[PDB]
Amino acid sequence: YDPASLPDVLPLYYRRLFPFYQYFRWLNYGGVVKNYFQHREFSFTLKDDVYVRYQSFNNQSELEKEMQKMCPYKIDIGAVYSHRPSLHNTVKSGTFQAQEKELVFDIDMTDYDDVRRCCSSADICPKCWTLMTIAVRILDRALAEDFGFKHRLWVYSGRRGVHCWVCDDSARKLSQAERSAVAEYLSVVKGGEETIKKVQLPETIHPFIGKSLKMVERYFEKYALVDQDILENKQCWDKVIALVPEVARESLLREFSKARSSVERWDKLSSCLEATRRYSNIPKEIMLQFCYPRLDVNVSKGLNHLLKSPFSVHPKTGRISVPIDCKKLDQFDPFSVPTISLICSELDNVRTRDYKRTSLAPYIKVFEQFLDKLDQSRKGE
Amino acid sequence: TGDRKGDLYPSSLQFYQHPPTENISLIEFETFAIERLKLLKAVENLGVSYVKNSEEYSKKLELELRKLKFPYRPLHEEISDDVYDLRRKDHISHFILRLAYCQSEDLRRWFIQQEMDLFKFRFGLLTKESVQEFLKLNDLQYVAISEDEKNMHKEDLMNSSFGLSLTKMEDTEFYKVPFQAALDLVRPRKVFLWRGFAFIPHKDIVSIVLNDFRAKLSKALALSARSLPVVQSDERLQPLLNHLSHSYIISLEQIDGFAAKSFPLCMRQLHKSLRENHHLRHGGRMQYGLFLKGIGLTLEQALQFWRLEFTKGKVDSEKFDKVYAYSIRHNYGKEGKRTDYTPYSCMKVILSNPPSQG
Amino acid sequence: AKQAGNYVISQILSDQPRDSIVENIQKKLTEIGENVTNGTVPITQYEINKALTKDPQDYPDKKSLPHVHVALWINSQGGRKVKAGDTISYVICQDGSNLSASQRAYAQEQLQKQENLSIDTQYYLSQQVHPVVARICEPIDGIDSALIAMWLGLDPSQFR
DNA sequence: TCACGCAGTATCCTGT
RNA sequence: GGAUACUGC
Ligand code: SF4
Ligand SMILES: [Mg+2]
Ligand SMILES: [Zn+2]
Repeated sequence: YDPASLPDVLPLYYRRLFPFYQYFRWLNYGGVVKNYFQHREFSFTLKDDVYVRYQSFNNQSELEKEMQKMCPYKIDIGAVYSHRPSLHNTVKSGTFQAQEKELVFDIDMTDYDDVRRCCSSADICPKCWTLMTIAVRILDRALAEDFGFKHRLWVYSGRRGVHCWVCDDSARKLSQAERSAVAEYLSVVKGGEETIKKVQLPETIHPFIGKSLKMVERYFEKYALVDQDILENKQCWDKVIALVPEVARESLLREFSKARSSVERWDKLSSCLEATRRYSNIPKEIMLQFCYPRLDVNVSKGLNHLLKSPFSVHPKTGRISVPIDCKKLDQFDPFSVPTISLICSELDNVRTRDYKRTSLAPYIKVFEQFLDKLDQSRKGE
Repeated sequence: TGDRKGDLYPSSLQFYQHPPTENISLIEFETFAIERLKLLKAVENLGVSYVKNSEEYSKKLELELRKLKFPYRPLHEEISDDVYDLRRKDHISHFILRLAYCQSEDLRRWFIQQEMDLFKFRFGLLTKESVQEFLKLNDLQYVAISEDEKNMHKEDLMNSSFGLSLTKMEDTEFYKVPFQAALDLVRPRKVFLWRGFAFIPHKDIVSIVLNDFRAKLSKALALSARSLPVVQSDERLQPLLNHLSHSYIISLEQIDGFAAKSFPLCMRQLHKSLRENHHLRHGGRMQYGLFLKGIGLTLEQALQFWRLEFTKGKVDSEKFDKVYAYSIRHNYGKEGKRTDYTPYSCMKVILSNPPSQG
Repeated sequence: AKQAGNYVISQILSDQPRDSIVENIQKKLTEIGENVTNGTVPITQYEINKALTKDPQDYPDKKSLPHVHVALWINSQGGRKVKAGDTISYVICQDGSNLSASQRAYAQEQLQKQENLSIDTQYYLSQQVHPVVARICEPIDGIDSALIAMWLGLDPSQFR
């Protein structure tokens, strides 16, 4: 993909591929609340990194128009305000307030850098994507069981991670404090680059942590012991040794000198820890420190946060921010995600059904199913 | 159910929600009112003297309830006529006392307290069966989580609440609250969340019941105070209700004495002028008020003294509360910056505002 | 408060039987109480307006005088300044400062902006509605301060 | 270079 | 004692 080719393709996509009808269905939420779509904030990033916010639109036609006119490189969705953002200058000071917004989570592979060995920075590979695969299951289950949020849209971020939009009416009316509470409840791996032991579970395992460890276990052997090989050599297993009390460290080292496979080393570590009881949760702390999602509480706490819009185009990879089907999560491949160049090649190879002829169709289908569920909830209620 | 009974009084305990509709006699009215006043005064005295969980408290309260013939124990026999009578007593007397104890906030609080105490005692005497019956008749629908759902999430609840033992947990009942209200609990992950509801722990159930009761009762008292003009016109019931609370069933005066000996000459002069003219200019007011605060005159005592002294100066009684009450409160650090202003020091008095004529 | 009082006056000066009048008054007051407790009343109705005789700086009680405080804040902001004769509108809010109401004044915009300020319902029910109503009901038999407070949800204690 | 009078009600404060 | 408001005519 040639990023110099981005300015050539962006218009066509925004003209014949961007799913505006479903997009308006989403952000309009069945028209129940008046001025809901009209008070939504958008922000655009144009060529040469020119940023504009407090953009609002009257209806789908105005949005389609101004978007096709601007051809933005980035589209971010923001809060629904007390008035129309376009007229925020006209609103008396203090009377312009963000009132409702989806509850959103951003999981970014870059935040896992201190604990992955295959890639670094913005590089991803099939060996590390399983971490995202774990996160979506660990988090989404909580959101479906502990909090009872029923309408959850998971979206690929385009490069390094995934976003989650929780759109239940209750989740859209949550205050800042309630959002911060939700984020802290879901958050376990606490600390920066200056801390080595980032998980310190108490004697009692809270049911949520038990279910997160249960989800982790299913994948741990493949991710950590086979793929990541977190015990390949001394430079790496020294870390895991650094994560357990010194008392057994020596006892482990000799054992790790006689083990040929990291699965064997894990068995040995588990046996040694079991023999050594307050430390019976130490293996769980290691698993969490290598597998549990990291959440930027600043992303989810603030109501006025602008997050990458679904079906955006990644300025560098060119991939489309496509929704991820929860059931088919295990089959999701971030490298097969349609790029803008591929879908423009597909478009120029054959009115409201043009996208069905591209590789974008199944993802718009997943989005349509999610919107159908939202409509059913709006009606039934 | 002899002659004119019904299902109007199912259970002994009640929330006193529905006012009585009967036509009773004046003698019955007075007897019921006085009897419940005796019961509530006994409750208050026993609460002051003993710990409400003490066995002495229970024994004495049972003795009083038996002496005044109020419902306190259940009976797994049926609704016997005598029992019905007792319950009727309780129901009418309560509302009569409401009419007596809604005029002033103080009174209201007192009433509420006594009623709550009595209710707690009675709940403490309810067998589990009876307890459930009560919880059903009032649509409280506590199985508050059910027992079956509690067993359903037994392990989750056990791991949720810190330091909760298996059997002790079996002895406890939880409540279901929207998670938006348990922010401080959920945030550090010390309460289980299931389907958007937190299961918050509370022997404890009585507490919840009492909370509900108190809410209701406060509301009722407000309404009664709002419906007072209709009753004041009934002379028959005015002597009773207006005075039921007063029904048999350092001192300001010594300040003058102190002025003879202990008061320094400054305060002696100020007091002499005050008693001569029943009025002091601002400087005298400040100085004397601070001094009387220093000797120990409490805010109520100082307010009473100043009110009584100034009222004789041919000024409206309401004018005092309008003007000088704030100054008196401020001298005691009750308003404004709310500072416990110290009494003037001799250096301040000498170097304070220079007195002039008058 | 003004509106409440107006309603009360409309009830007092009518020809309805006095008892009914009182009943209606009670109802309205309770309604107001609820509307405050649930925070349904429009924010515009919580404002108090006061004029400045001097410039904001000349007042030596920048803390004790609420309107002056608000004026100072406005002059500290980056907009048109407020001078003698210019009316200022302020609201009384909660911030956790535990100070007197006179020191907790804030501009309406500020309340709409900051995430720590909320309207001090108590104050408005205790020192704005209750006084006015009481003074309007003083010569009317059957209504006294205590009762009014009760109807608003306030504690009726400190009111031969 | 300025700016009408007076009678009356309501609220709030007095540390260095 | 002082200070801040704004009604009446
Ligand atoms: S001010 Fe002090 S010195 Fe003077 S009369 Fe009073 S107590 Fe005595
Ligand atoms: Mg005076
Ligand atoms: Zn990788």
